Amino acid sequence: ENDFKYFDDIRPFLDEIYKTRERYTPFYDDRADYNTNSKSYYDYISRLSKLIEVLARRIWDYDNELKKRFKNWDDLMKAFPEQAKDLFRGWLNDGTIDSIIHDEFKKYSAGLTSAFALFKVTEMKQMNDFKSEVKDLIKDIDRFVN
Amino acid sequence: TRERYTPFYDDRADYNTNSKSYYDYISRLSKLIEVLARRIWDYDNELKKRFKNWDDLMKAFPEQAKDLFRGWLNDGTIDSIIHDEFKKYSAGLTSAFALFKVTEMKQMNDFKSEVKDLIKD
Amino acid sequence: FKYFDDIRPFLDEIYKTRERYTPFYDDRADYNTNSKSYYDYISRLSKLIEVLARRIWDYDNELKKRFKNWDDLMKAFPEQAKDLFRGWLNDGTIDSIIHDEFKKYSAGLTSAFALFKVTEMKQMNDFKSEVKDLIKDID
Amino acid sequence: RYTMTLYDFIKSELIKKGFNEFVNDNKLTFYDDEFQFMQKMLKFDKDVLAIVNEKVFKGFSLKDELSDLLFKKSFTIHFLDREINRQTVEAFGMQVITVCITHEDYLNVVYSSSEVEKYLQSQGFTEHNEDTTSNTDETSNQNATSLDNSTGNNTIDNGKTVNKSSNESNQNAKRNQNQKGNAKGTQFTKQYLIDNIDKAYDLRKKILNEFDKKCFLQIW
Amino acid sequence: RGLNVELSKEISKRVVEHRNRFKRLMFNRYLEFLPLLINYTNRDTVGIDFIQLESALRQNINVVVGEARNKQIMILGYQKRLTKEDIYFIVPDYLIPDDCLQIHKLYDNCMSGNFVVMQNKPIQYNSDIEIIEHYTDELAEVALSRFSLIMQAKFSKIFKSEINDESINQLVSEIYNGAPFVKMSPMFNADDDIIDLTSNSVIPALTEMKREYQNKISELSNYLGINSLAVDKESGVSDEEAKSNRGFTTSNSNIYLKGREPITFLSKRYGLDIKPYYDDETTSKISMVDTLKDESSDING
Amino acid sequence: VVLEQRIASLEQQVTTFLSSQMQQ
Amino acid sequence: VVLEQRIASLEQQVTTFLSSQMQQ
Amino acid sequence: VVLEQRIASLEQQVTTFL
Amino acid sequence: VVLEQRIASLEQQVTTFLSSQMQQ
Amino acid sequence: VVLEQRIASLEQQVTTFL
Repeated sequence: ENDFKYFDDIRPFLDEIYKTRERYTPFYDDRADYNTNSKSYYDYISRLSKLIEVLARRIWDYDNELKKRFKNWDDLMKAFPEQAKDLFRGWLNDGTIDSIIHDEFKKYSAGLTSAFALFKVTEMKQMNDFKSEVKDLIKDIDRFVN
Repeated sequence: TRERYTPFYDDRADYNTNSKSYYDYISRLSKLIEVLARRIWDYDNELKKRFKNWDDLMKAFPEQAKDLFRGWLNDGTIDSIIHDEFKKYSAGLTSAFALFKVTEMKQMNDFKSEVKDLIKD
Repeated sequence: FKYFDDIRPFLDEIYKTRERYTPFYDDRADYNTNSKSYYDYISRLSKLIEVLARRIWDYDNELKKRFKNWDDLMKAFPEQAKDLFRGWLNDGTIDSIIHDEFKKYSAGLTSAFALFKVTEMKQMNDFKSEVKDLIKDID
Repeated sequence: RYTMTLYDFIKSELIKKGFNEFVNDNKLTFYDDEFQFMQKMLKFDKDVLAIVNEKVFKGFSLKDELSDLLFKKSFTIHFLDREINRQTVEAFGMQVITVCITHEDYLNVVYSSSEVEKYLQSQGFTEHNEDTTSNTDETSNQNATSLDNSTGNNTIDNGKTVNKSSNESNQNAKRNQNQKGNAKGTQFTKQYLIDNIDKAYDLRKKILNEFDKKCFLQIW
Repeated sequence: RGLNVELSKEISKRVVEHRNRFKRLMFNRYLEFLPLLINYTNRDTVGIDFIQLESALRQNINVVVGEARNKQIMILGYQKRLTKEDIYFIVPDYLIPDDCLQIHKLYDNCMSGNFVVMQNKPIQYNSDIEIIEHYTDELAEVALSRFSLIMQAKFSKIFKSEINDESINQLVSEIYNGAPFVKMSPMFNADDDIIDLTSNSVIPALTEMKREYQNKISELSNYLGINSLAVDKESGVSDEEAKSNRGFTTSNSNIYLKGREPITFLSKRYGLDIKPYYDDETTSKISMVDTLKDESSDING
Repeated sequence: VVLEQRIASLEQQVTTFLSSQMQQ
Repeated sequence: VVLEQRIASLEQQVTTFLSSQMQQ
Repeated sequence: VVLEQRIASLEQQVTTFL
Repeated sequence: VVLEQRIASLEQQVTTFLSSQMQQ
Repeated sequence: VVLEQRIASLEQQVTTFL
């Protein structure tokens, strides 16, 4: 398309300074002695003074940053036995599995659940029999009145 | 020759030197670099002592790692891992057994109610 | 690179001047007013304010080195904790784990359900003694 | 020695604000007197007044609003094709301070002497009296009378009266004359000496060339 | 065409043009002359164009005069380590010795084969093309001040009257036509009414400025040896009138002569007389008063 | 007289050629 | 006289050039 | 003699020929 | 005289040097 | 003379050199 004339509206103001840039000497004059005042020593230590104080404070307050950075060293030191025992309880999880868990605790699961569930089944059959033998005398003798 | 100040520019640095002259400000700035140089020296005096302390621990670390690990809190951790999720089939099991016994006893209370027809007279 | 150098041969460097013979009547200093002395003094004084900031870089480069050495040693540490635990398993201190795992917990569960079951049986004997007596009373 | 002028300033700043003098609407308007800038500065309309009061007098107005137009006119048409002194516009702020004196006698110069007077006057006044008199007075008399009648028995009588009469009187009297005054004099005497106009010939001259002394390039 | 003239302070550019052109002119004139002062018993028997020698000496290149075919053509020559051979650059074409050359200074007095080098100045410290730049700017601005002083030394007689045709008929028929006895009204009409602008603050200033120009010429002059010295010895005006300090101007004249001393070293070799004299002569009256031999009448007339 | 000069010229010619190859 | 000195100078130069040409 | 001088220049020319 | 002895001696030394040690 | 004799000896040396 014929779009993007942003390189193009600069053109009448880019030939303009090229016109009035170097064709000046028939149109102007060289006189009148303009004074130039440029920056004595006080502006030089201006340029240096803010620059030194902005790092003078930023090395004066290095102590609190460094105090943080050798505080968290000791924070790591007091956090380390916790991390060591936390690392230790990680590996014995798979470690105790090979020892006793693919073993005796499966027998404890078997014996300490299935057998006592069988004892519960016998207790339910017993208590149904006790429910009956309590009901068997109430539902025969007391009915002659009612 | 013909001494010209061919740059003529703009600055961004700031100034109120609380001082009688240029001279006394030079003196103040001399005192100031002296006192923060002494601050750098007590950073050194602190920090050499800290690294005589620390790098001992980083050098003598594996001996300390064998030593502190053998402390006898280990049985407490083993009691924690037997009391861990690995036990808890038995924990929920025994709790369900207690719930079943409470279910039995409240069922006893359920068939208590068929007795009170003519308990009056 | 940690060198507490010493304190005295630095505090004389800020109060030291060579005082070379710069001739008067030359174009090195034309008007010889007292301004070029100020430039050459404050610019030569601001060397040490670069020096001690480089010393700050030395400090932080060393501390980065220190914590990096610690981090790599913590990388290496599970490779010590493993084979430490292999020392803990191939020896006879398995008698801690199997005996403290076995006896106390197994006896606790057996004695607990035995006490609970005998207490429940005593409760049922009490309950049947409650039941059988209350029906006789009418006649 | 040559720098910026002042005609060129307000010409360029007025042409920044969309105006023109040659091709203004569409017709050739170079010859038409209500469009080129020199007439807008000599008439000194609202427009040039606005641009002078914004760029030259950036934070100033005088006391009144009829004298202030007179001062800004009498400044900017004395100095059109003049000069500038301190080398940069918006940096001859020396103009604002040589404005910043209180010689604002551009309007209603009444120094045909015009002595104004005032004379306020109040007054307070109370008064009191206590006037007590007391009279005492007593009288007495005697009345030795007689008459000797005679016919042609000859009856005779004699009489006496004694009449004292005491008296007294006393009265008090108090007065209270409260009182106040007021007065408000005023004079307005004007004088007309002859030689005051000689002193009044240059009331504005010594403030107008003050700008030549302190704000404009006093060289060719 | 293109034309729009400045003002009539064009003169204030013409004044600075006179200064600038004076510095350029006096500088290059003074070195246009300076390589001919000595000329040294001019061409007794010796085939040297001495003008071409002295021009070469004042650009400080060490020329070397020797023999070519026994007749002393110039050649160019660019603790004591002796020079012998024709290692140096040689300006003539086929006249080269093609044989044993030497420097004829200290090997003996008057024996060795000739190629002697002549310095401009025996010991060289600063070039005198810098001293001629050193005074010519100072001289330039005093010539500026003289020209500026006589350019504003011009005088008018100002008539002063209310304008249109009162005093014009006065000056026409009675001043420039020279007339005495002009009659005027009593209205103060010459009671210092006509006035003169004079510049008698300028003409006492004029002569002293010319004396400053003059003795600054003389203070450049005695530096580079060119001096009025010998005639000042015979005129008895020796010191503090010619404000020159004679012991300094006979000093700086002598250094250039003993710079050209090796022409005497050459002169002792081939048996002839060459002395480096110092030219101060200007003729047709000096040559007449030194001879007054009637053959010198038929020469001049 | 003439010889005295040529004899002086040739001795310098011998001396400035002996020094070109001398041990000196 | 002086021409005889010149003739002596030229034969010496010719002998020197001949010794320059032939090795001995 | 002058004949010796003439014989010397012929020897010089013959040497320059070689 | 002795000047002839000197001129004879210098030609001998010139021949000796220019024939024996070098060509230049 | 003796100079003529030395000049004759020099031309003899030049002829022996040729």
